Amino acid sequence: CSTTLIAIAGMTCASCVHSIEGMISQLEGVQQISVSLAEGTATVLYNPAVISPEELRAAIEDMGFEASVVS
Amino acid sequence: TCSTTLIAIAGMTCASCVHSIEGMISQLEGVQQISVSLAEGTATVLYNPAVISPEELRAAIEDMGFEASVVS
Ligand SMILES: [Ca+2]
Repeated sequence: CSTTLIAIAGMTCASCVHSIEGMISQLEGVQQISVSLAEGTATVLYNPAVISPEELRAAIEDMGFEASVVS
Repeated sequence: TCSTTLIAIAGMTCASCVHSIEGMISQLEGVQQISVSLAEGTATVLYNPAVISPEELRAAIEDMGFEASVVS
């Protein structure tokens, strides 16, 4: 319903991007996620009634990557 | 004598990569030791400067997929 761009630092293998996508995509309200390793971003399609970019960033950071919401 | 160089390494996020970097870089000719700090995002390398340069070490670390810069 909404889309957010999140900068994620230190994504340096495929396995981590899949972990990130796997974990984030399974959160309630998260419809879709695509990570770009080249950009260092995750684009997330989410339901703002349920989840926010700030909580997505927090979830990425609980996985151990520095993150910040871009837009 | 051997020289010491400090290399900042961006994007180390796991113990496994640390071990990989140390394992591969240590094998390079002229590299006595390398101590990677996951905490500080750096590597200290004790190396023979007649055999290998900091720029060569930086490049080798970058070939492993981490952005690296020689600091000191
Ligand atoms: Ca070590």
